[PDB]
Amino acid sequence: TEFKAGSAKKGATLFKTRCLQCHTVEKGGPHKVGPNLHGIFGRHSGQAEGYSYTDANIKKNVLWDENNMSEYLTNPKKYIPGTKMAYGGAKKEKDRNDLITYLKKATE
Amino acid sequence: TEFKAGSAKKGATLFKTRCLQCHTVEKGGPHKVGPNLHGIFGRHSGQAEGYSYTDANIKKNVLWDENNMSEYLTNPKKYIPGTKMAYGGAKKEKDRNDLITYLKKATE
Ligand code: HEC
Ligand code: HEC
Repeated sequence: TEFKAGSAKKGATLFKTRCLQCHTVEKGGPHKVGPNLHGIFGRHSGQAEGYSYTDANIKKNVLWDENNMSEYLTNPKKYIPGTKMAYGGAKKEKDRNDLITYLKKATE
Repeated sequence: TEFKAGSAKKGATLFKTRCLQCHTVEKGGPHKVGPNLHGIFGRHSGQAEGYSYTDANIKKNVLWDENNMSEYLTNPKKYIPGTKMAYGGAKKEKDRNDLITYLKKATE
């Protein structure tokens, strides 16, 4: 792609420290500040049911792939301006790889 | 995305007339001139097992999404130069939509 696989273990601790505060990755896990992410890849932005998204996320109609996900994670707000996800971004490529490796695997 | 849904019925006849000659979309369908495509989306180019791909397809490490698929279908050779898929391309956006709608659905 324009993405390479990292440590899913490493990625798993990146999440707790960075995503957990607003997210769940488990099938049957609840939405929180952020929506649960089970089954995110191959699915389009704004479709989890029971979640209240911004007009922003919906309209982007992002199709979430490992690659798409990397750019978003760099600067969500730049990528989807008007998004209410308050995360600054994963400046570091190695960080993101790890993370998407993590997601890739547990959102399944 | 940068892709919109079309007629899966229409798409199904585009395939027979344009893809069929070298492909199968069914789980348990055989590779032919081209590889069977069951489960193509979310999977990377060159991974069907038992298929002999060019050095080209492999190296691109394309992650196949509805979107990726559109660009490829326009001009495979431009997109993955050195690819041995002998198809000229689907110049027409509406044609491709239909097709990916079709694939989207039956490669599942
Ligand atoms: C709260 C402080 C958050 C943190 C930390 C992270 N995210 Fe988030 N995320 C949050 C919100 C409020 C939303 C909804 C956006 C909207 O505008 O409605 C999101 C959304 C996402 C998405 C898109 C959801 C979809 O389209 O289904 C993804 C892929 C996502 N969040 C992932 C994610 C990761 C991996 C995080 C840690 C790096 C992360 N977010 C942090 C809120 C919060
Ligand atoms: C024979 C004349 C073909 C026709 C008509 C179409 N395709 Fe094809 N396809 C063909 C070959 C020989 C290959 C392998 C490429 C290589 O370099 O090894 C392919 C490959 C594809 C792929 C990529 C396969 C993968 O990475 O798993 C896709 C997505 C694909 N073909 C789709 C496709 C469609 C939808 C077609 C009709 C428009 C089509 N191809 C025509 C051979 C032939």
